[PDB]
Amino acid sequence: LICEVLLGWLNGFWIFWKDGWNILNFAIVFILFMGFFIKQLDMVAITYPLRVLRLVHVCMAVEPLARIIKVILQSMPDLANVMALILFFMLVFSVFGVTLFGAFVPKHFQ
Amino acid sequence: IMHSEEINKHYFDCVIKDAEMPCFLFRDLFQPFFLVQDLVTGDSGSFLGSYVLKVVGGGRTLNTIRDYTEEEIFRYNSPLDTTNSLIWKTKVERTTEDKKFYIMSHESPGVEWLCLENSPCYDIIPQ
Amino acid sequence: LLGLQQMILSLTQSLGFETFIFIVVCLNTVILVAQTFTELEIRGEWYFMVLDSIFLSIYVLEAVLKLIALGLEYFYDPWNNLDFFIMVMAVLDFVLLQINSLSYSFYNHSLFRILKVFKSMRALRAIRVLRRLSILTSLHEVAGTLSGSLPSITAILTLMFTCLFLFSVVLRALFQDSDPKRFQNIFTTLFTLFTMLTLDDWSLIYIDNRAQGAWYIIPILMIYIVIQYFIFLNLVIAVLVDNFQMALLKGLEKVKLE
Ligand SMILES: COCC(CCO[C@H]1CC[C@@]2(C)C(=CC[C@H]3[C@@H]4C[C@@H]5O[C@]6(CC[C@@H](C)CO6)[C@@H](C)[C@@H]5[C@@]4(C)CC[C@@H]32)C1)COC
Ligand SMILES: COCC(CCO[C@H]1CC[C@@]2(C)C(=CC[C@H]3[C@@H]4C[C@@H]5O[C@]6(CC[C@@H](C)CO6)[C@@H](C)[C@@H]5[C@@]4(C)CC[C@@H]32)C1)COC
Ligand SMILES: COCC(CCO[C@H]1CC[C@@]2(C)C(=CC[C@H]3[C@@H]4C[C@@H]5O[C@]6(CC[C@@H](C)CO6)[C@@H](C)[C@@H]5[C@@]4(C)CC[C@@H]32)C1)COC
Ligand code: NA
Repeated sequence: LICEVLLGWLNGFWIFWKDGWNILNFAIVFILFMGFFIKQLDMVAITYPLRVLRLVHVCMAVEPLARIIKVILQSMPDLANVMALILFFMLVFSVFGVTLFGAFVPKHFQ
Repeated sequence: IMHSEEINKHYFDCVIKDAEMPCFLFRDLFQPFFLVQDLVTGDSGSFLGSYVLKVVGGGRTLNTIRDYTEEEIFRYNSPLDTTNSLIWKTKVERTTEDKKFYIMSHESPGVEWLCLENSPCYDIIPQ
Repeated sequence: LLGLQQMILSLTQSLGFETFIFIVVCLNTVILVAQTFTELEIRGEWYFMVLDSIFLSIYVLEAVLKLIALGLEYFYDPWNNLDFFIMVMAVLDFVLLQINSLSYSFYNHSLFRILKVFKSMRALRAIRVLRRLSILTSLHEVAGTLSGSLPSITAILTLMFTCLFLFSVVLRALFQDSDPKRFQNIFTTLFTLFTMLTLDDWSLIYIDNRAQGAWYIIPILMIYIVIQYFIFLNLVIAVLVDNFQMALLKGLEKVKLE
């Protein structure tokens, strides 16, 4: 993985960084790399699943798959707007529910 | 404090808490628990018996408490007084002779602080 | 009636009257979101009642002045109509408080709290503030398409409620004293059917009935689930997808217009 990041950088620092998949792979390999030096990161809860998040850019080459990921990524901002709607709706009802069922059923409404 | 915490699902102590005395919220119904202690022998147990509880003095601050007179104690602690002077009220059927004061017990609901307008606890604004 | 009302107007729609009121409403909502911790509401109870009487007086000011200014045109707009209803609740709980003894038995009275939540409704005015500052209209499009979808949403929603209501009536008629804990009352029949419509523990009521009563409830419940979850909610999904498809075609033709 480090060799591959080196090859990418060998083509020009900026174009390697003019992407998103490259910065993702770089972040993964860098977090993996600092485990050799630092001690509180070289633990399994931080090193194992990153080697599986490394696999998605591999799966991208399987374009019957890649179109699903591209759809998800493209639709993400609209989902952000819908998420904002739902949260902004939930906060108001949370206020009303607390100020009703406070001091009564405080297991759920304090 | 353990029982008030359980019934009233919340306990807040005085902002300037004192280790000697815990403080009780005027919103929560105050149900006190007493225990009888033998000093000769180690045996100490809860007081499973009836009693008459009365408020006989009050102070805006500590070191300002003043015993009230008998008429004042009557007007404050007894439901028979017409003047809006009651300091507390409890929902217990037992009562003393002449119905003057309630007869409480460990199984009673508790003491509900209400502070009618004539009562000394009324018209109190944080200093 | 022409000069007095008119100056009341030109002071009412003034670009400072609105900012003053929005400052009031944002302060009231920051208090109202302060009051939902129990570590601050219990401490600062004595200042909150003072502040809320202050806000009641301010709302008297605004509501009376707006009514005198704009006649029944004030009653015409629904944004204000919300404010008027909130006002009515505020004044009613004020007078009820004064006509009772503010003690523990009234703190734990349900009607006191019920009148208190409608005070929470004041926070709705805050959206008006958020509108002028801007919400960024990031959800202007989703809201617009939901706005387009609602006319049929209401219709299918009331149709499925009607199905709920008929099944609830018949289930009350039939399955009394076969688990009365669930639907011994018509209202709890109706709630049991409504909570079945979300499919949470719906097998539990079948098993519970089969234990002591009898199992005839299984064809009724299967047909119920078929109709409601399988053919009605999917209608809501379908109509929403079609509405957003129309929105998309409108956007495509509009962007090609330029
Ligand atoms: C007449 O024409 C008007 C048009 C401009 C229309 O702007 C709209 C923008 C979306 C917006 C702000 C509008 C109305 C309902 C608003 C929704 C009501 C719900 O309320 C909330 C908040 C309060 C909660 C109690 C309930 O949920 C939000 C989640 C929901 C809401 C605030 C999302 C945003 C919506 C106005 C211009 O025409 C020229
Ligand atoms: C951008 O400009 C828009 C303007 C037209 C504005 O019309 C408004 C009419 C009042 C109306 C319908 C509007 C927004 C919030 C609506 C309130 C949100 C609350 O939601 C409810 C129902 C849902 C509950 C969950 C919460 O409470 C109602 C009690 C409350 C409500 C539905 C009362 C009616 C309000 C839109 C035209 O401008 C040119
Ligand atoms: C720009 O001018 C537009 C104007 C026409 C405006 O029509 C409005 C009709 C009310 C309507 C449909 C609109 C926007 C917000 C909509 C609200 C957002 C909330 O969303 C919901 C449903 C989704 C939940 C997540 C949150 O709550 C509803 C309860 C609430 C809502 C759907 C009630 C209905 C509101 C559009 C014409 O002008 C010429
Ligand atoms: Na489920």
